[PDB]
Amino acid sequence: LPPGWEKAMSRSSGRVYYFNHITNASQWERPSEPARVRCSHLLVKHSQSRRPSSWRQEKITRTKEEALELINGYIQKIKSGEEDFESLASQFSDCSSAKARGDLGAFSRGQMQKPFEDASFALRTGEMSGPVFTDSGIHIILRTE
Ligand SMILES: O=C(O)c1[nH]c(-c2ccccc2)nc1C(=O)N1CCOCC1
Repeated sequence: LPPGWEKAMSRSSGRVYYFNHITNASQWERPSEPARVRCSHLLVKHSQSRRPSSWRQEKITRTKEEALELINGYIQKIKSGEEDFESLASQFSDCSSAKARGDLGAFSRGQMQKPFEDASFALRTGEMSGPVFTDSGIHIILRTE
């Protein structure tokens, strides 16, 4: 296994999978570092969010737990193909980058919140993370470059 990835067995099914404790990604197939990466993300804020407010909603009042149900929905609908990242990010992200289909351009290490950044650098190009928590809210990162 490449570093960060823990083999695990599936609770409900008994299909052995893989889990990245950095990205929070889960995937079935076996898995297998640059100055800059490019990612978009879909942020869902909550009441304990550093800034509990977005373009979507003046005061955010959902709880972290509700934030997480929202994200898990998004993550499922994307994974199944029944929406795409950019579409959902456009309608539903609480970051001002929603209008750019979540996209944030390239950045290197040192620029972001460190969980977003560690999750951002652990993804291969094209991979979406699982829920990633920072002081802003919970994120779905897709590294594009
Ligand atoms: O309102 C926003 O538009 C927002 N967007 C993001 C964000 C977070 C990570 C990467 C790109 C953007 N954080 C925020 C946010 O809450 N901030 C900025 C910092 O975290 C504390 C307050």
